[PDB]
Amino acid sequence: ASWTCQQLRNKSNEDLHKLWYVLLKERNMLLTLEQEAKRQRLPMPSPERLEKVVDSMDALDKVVQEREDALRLLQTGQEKARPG
Amino acid sequence: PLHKVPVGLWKQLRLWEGIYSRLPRHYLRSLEEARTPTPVHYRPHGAKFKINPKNWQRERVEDVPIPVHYPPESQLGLWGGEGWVLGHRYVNNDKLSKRVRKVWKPQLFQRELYSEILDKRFTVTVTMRTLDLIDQACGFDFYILKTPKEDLCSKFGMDLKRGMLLRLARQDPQLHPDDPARRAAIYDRYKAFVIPEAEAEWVGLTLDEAVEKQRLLEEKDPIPLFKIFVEELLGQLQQQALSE
Amino acid sequence: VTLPPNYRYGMSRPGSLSDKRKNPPGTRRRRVPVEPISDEDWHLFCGDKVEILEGKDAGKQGKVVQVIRQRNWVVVEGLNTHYRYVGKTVDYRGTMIPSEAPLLHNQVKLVDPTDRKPTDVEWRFTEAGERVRVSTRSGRIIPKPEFPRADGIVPETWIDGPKDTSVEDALEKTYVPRLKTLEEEVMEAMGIQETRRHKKVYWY
Amino acid sequence: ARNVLYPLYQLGNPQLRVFRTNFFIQLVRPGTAQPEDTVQFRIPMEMTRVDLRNYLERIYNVPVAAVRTRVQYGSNRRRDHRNIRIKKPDYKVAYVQLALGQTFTFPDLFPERKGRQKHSPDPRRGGVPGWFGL
Amino acid sequence: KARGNEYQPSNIKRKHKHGWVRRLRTPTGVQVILRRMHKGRKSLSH
RNA sequence: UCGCACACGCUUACAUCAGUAACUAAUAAUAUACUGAUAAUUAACAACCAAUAAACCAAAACAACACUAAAACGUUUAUUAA
RNA sequence: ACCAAAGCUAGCUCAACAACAAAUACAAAAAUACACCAAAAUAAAAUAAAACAUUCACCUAACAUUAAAGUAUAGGAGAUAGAAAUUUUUAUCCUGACGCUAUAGAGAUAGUACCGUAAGGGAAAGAUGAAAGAAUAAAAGUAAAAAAAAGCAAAGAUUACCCCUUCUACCUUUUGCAUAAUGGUUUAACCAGAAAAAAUCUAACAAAGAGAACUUUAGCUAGAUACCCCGAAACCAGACGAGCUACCCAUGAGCAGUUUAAAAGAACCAACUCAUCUAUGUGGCAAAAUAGUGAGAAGACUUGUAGGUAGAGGUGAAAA
Ligand SMILES: [Mg+2]
Ligand SMILES: [Mg+2]
Ligand SMILES: [Mg+2]
Ligand SMILES: [Mg+2]
Ligand SMILES: [Mg+2]
Ligand SMILES: [Mg+2]
Ligand SMILES: [Mg+2]
Ligand SMILES: [Mg+2]
Ligand SMILES: [Mg+2]
Ligand SMILES: [Mg+2]
Ligand SMILES: [Mg+2]
Ligand SMILES: [Mg+2]
Ligand SMILES: [Mg+2]
Ligand SMILES: [Mg+2]
Ligand SMILES: [Mg+2]
Ligand SMILES: [Mg+2]
Ligand SMILES: [Mg+2]
Ligand SMILES: [Mg+2]
Ligand SMILES: [Mg+2]
Ligand SMILES: [Mg+2]
Ligand SMILES: [Mg+2]
Ligand SMILES: [Mg+2]
Ligand SMILES: [Mg+2]
Ligand SMILES: [Mg+2]
Ligand SMILES: [Mg+2]
Ligand SMILES: [Mg+2]
Ligand SMILES: [Mg+2]
Ligand SMILES: [Mg+2]
Ligand SMILES: [Mg+2]
Ligand SMILES: [Mg+2]
Ligand SMILES: [Mg+2]
Ligand SMILES: [Mg+2]
Ligand SMILES: [Mg+2]
Ligand SMILES: [Mg+2]
Repeated sequence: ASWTCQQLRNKSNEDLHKLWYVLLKERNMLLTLEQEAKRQRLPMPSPERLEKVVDSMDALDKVVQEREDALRLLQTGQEKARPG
Repeated sequence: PLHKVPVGLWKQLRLWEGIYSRLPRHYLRSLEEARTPTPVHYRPHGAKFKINPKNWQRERVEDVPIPVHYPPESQLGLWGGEGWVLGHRYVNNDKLSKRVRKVWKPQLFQRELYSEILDKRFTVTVTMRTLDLIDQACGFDFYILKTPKEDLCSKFGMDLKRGMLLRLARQDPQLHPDDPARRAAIYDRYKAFVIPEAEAEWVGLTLDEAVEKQRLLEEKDPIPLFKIFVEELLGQLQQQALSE
Repeated sequence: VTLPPNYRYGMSRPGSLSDKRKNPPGTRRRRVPVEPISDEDWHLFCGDKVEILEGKDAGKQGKVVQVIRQRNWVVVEGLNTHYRYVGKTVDYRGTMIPSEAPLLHNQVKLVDPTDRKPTDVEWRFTEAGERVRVSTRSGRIIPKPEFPRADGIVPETWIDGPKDTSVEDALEKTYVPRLKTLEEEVMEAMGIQETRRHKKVYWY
Repeated sequence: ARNVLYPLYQLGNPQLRVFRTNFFIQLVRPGTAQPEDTVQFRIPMEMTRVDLRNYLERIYNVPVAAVRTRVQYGSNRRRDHRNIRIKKPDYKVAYVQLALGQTFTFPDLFPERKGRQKHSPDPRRGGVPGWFGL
Repeated sequence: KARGNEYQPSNIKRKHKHGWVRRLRTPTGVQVILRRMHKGRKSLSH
């Protein structure tokens, strides 16, 4: 299964930071297989993978965004991150 | 379809909402009611009733002010409440002749005016009428304090008024720094016109200047959530210590 | 997911060949009236036993494959049936398959397990706060059909490949709720020391 | 990193850092014959050369000698049923060349390893429906 | 001599006469944009 | 026998493999112009790429030197230039 | 038998009530260097007055509603324009439809295709079924089924299609049209008479009648009876246009040979520029060309890129 947020809330910062690259490399490998499969005129094996590695990354983002956006409220009290 | 409220009232319901609601009441009250400007170009007839020459019956007679135009320069000087009269005229004054577009411009002069309250000499473009009223009011500062908003017509006049009115209500020592005697004299004869302090600073403003000043008086950068959370926690701890 | 404003659901998946053939890119067809049933008022699920009250085949019992909520259809496995060939080549017609014809929800009642009869199912919230289906006629609790999932992966029979994370590790809580952000955290952890600071910057 | 704001650089600022990199790469089989030392990557549009070099070296530990980039233009010419144009996306292509004398070759990704009815009508029957026996 | 070829394409002249900036510099240009938004055009300005 | 480049301008119309009953070609054959899938032009050329003070009257014309209609175009010194 | 034909929906009318994120004004969608900002002057005419000059409602504002009243007044005292004093008004709730069905109703499946440099213009279309994870034969035009002396095409008739006999297409327009006057290939769908002063007709109640204000010497009050469609050249305001062409301002670039002391608004003759004369062409190859033949060809010469002047105007080696 792809990572659900609740599973990610439990990881510390360094662990998320590391998970990011394990996710990254897998994404590149999938992407390459994608293109290659398109060139060889052959259907691509287990497409589900590409959907999954997206979600987790997308999930991972949500988790860090919160930890910034919470903390910046707790410090400054300006809701939006960029001035405007 | 239709509009829930007519448009002439759109411009009004603009004020009833948002930041305008936080403006001081006196300002708004002053803006709403408009005392009708003293006739300058057209010439009024006092009586409410007249007697028709041909008809021989009493006639209800009303007065319609003539629309006059204020150029952008006029807003910088004191023109005595007048301006350009745009209109048409009949050549020869026979209604049967040609009708022709025409504009009467007021005659302008370059003059200097002396303030007791502002203690200064200004170079203002004035009209003859301005000097006449300055005359009849017996002072330049008298002319500015004794006159309503509609009669001056100039941003310069109303910011003049605001400036020196503020100077009156502050009882500023900077007026005649070395002479308490001239302070006594100068402040005394205008003492008829003293207004409180919160009123004086809002008197000359324009809706944009009001909105801006209000904006600045209302600026508070948001309290850190840390603060409010600490307050709440301390409240809880004190209630817990008191209940025990 | 790709959808047009006027669309007809043909038992075929929205993103599929049979569907692009059914309603090609430029079709707009007559409106299909759908008697509104709000999600919370919907008493049917896939997998439960139902009785068919309508048609040539009625009074019978059957299991529900899937519900299509858009046009409001239920699917009974091999019950309402019409015949469709699969392989057809020039000299040969192969694989005659009996195929499930869709059924409206007015023709299908939910069957309570114990005495096997058709009933009107009505939602009740119990004292403990669960949402159960109570029969009006029989006065019973009617279960909802615990059913497999689309991917065909059963959680009980499962093995980790190289890239599968073992449950123990994934569940482990390593989080230490302190006030740093990811940047200062990682930078402090990696031992990267930075001295010089940003000059003042204006924002317009 | 793509789509992010970058801090405005002035004199003596902190070395710019990106902890979670936003880019993504494709390694693509070259459409034309190129030397053993060349590999080809479609990258995202907003990625600089220097970025692709560092990205390759630090993520994948590749010793890269040379990088070059060009921008490929996707056709605007195919039309919808509404007769509005479909635009294939534009995309950036990079050529990298390996420093230590290493030879690459694109892996064949599809090895080929996997895991009779005659019902024809009878010529001498003359159209008689054979199932029926008599 | 023969006519109808009057339009000689130039990218600089095109952006300089009809481009977004040229519109925005003058009040009436602004109203060209405004009217074109009120009619809801896919392309406001050259 | 209006050939090869660049400038301006066009935007994938270019390349490979495949299909053409019917669409494009004003007909066919087959295909640079129709349809699908896949690819593609890689910078040393070209674009982007400092200011302020001060000296300097003295044409291009194969440039000796001139002609009248009086001529486009910068070096060098000083002060600072990530 | 082809071509075709049929659905009822998408939606409209009218009225009550009241996905971030980045990127953007560099030549918008380009992170990043020294500035400037910003501005305002009555609406005119078309048209009515059977012309046209004074004058011409509505077009800005709100003020509503029943009256005073189309009255006082204002008007080339014409056309027309037109008040006020003073009077009247019970609450919300209670939403729908003698409104349209794909030439209708929105322009709309769209401000999209496409047409314009630009402001700007601006379309066309959909139809089986529960399930396609099941495969009526009725418009014109034609085909089945070329045509046999003769004549507005038919009619009287006949045993009989013709053959006989009798007849100047139809509208519009005119004194008068078979006219050799206008109009139309044919089919389908769209496509043009609106008002209530006085009057008449039918009823109510009557010296009175009207659910307020008015009119009354049989009157009042109510109903019913009424007055088209498509076309200029124009005129006025505000936008957008100098990528063509007119003339300028920048910054570039060409001009070989031959003759002559010569780059001399000199000769000869190419490139390059013009357009003389003839023939082709005339729904062309081309909304101005091609073939021959011609003028000029170091100059008031041709030509590239980029600015500028805008209609009450510009520009003009004046051809309005
Ligand atoms: Mg690059
Ligand atoms: Mg390059
Ligand atoms: Mg044209
Ligand atoms: Mg080019
Ligand atoms: Mg063909
Ligand atoms: Mg007239
Ligand atoms: Mg007339
Ligand atoms: Mg006339
Ligand atoms: Mg008028
Ligand atoms: Mg329509
Ligand atoms: Mg265009
Ligand atoms: Mg027929
Ligand atoms: Mg005959
Ligand atoms: Mg006759
Ligand atoms: Mg006619
Ligand atoms: Mg005649
Ligand atoms: Mg005749
Ligand atoms: Mg004629
Ligand atoms: Mg005629
Ligand atoms: Mg005709
Ligand atoms: Mg009447
Ligand atoms: Mg009578
Ligand atoms: Mg006139
Ligand atoms: Mg006229
Ligand atoms: Mg220009
Ligand atoms: Mg020009
Ligand atoms: Mg020569
Ligand atoms: Mg000569
Ligand atoms: Mg000849
Ligand atoms: Mg000659
Ligand atoms: Mg000569
Ligand atoms: Mg000339
Ligand atoms: Mg002349
Ligand atoms: Mg003439």
